[PDB]
Amino acid sequence: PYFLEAYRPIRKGDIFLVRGGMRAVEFKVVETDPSPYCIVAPDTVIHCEGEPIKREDEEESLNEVGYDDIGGCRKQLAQIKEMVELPLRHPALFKAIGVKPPRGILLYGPPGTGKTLIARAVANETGAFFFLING
Amino acid sequence: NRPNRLIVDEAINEDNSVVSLSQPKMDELQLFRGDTVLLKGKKRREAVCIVLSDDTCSDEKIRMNRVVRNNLRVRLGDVISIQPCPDVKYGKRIHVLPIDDTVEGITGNLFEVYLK
Ligand SMILES: Nc1ncnc2c1ncn2[C@@H]1O[C@H](COP(=O)(O)OP(=O)(O)OP(O)(O)=S)[C@@H](O)[C@H]1O
Ligand SMILES: [Mg+2]
Repeated sequence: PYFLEAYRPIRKGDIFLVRGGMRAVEFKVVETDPSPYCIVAPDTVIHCEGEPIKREDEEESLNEVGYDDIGGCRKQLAQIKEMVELPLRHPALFKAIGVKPPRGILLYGPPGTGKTLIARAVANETGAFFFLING
Repeated sequence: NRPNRLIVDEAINEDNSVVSLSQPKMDELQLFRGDTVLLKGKKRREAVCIVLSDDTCSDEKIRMNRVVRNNLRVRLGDVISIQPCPDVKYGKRIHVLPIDDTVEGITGNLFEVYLK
């Protein structure tokens, strides 16, 4: 049901994600005859045989947390992005301004509201080195 | 002994090259609001400024900026002799250099923004 009534333009060098069956699975387009890219037709044949291979050392996983896994707190997530995204994405450009950044943020709420989730998602979606300290 | 000996007071006029004196001291030295005086300080170093007038100034003191104060190797409470210098000479070539710890974020042009 993935390619049916889809006409998905694929290309050699793409990894796509299929959900269903209480499981998310990642496939990689290894070889196509119309290189590099082609639209999947009903004329196509898909040879899904072969052994599963490992991950390239630089390909990040879609199992880890991004902004999509967070729901219900759009305003606070936008406020944290406005606080933190500019001193991380542009370090040296902000260094030459003369403006002090924030240097400590305190998240609070009832237990179970997803604070570790928000911290890890803002960590991974900016490329910053994330160190964890547990009390 | 001499009426030109003065003690440093704080700065009110926020211009760098402006010193200030009181009214009867300037009337005793016969100056004007557009003159050019010279200040002698410690470690055989001097500074040239533009003298103006001030009514809130005290009797035997002088008001100057922290820039002029640090260019004379002088702190608050020291002594300075003032002398007139009518040698009005126009410059021809000015060669200046920036300091590295204050330019470590900026590059390229400095003449049009800062000095112009
Ligand atoms: N806003 C949310 N969106 C999506 N999943 C959430 C959200 N809040 C909680 N969850 C889920 O519930 C789990 C618990 O989140 P936690 O980060 O443990 O919350 P918490 O604030 O850390 O609770 P404590 O005080 O640390 S025990 C998460 O790992 C998610 O699976
Ligand atoms: Mg937690």
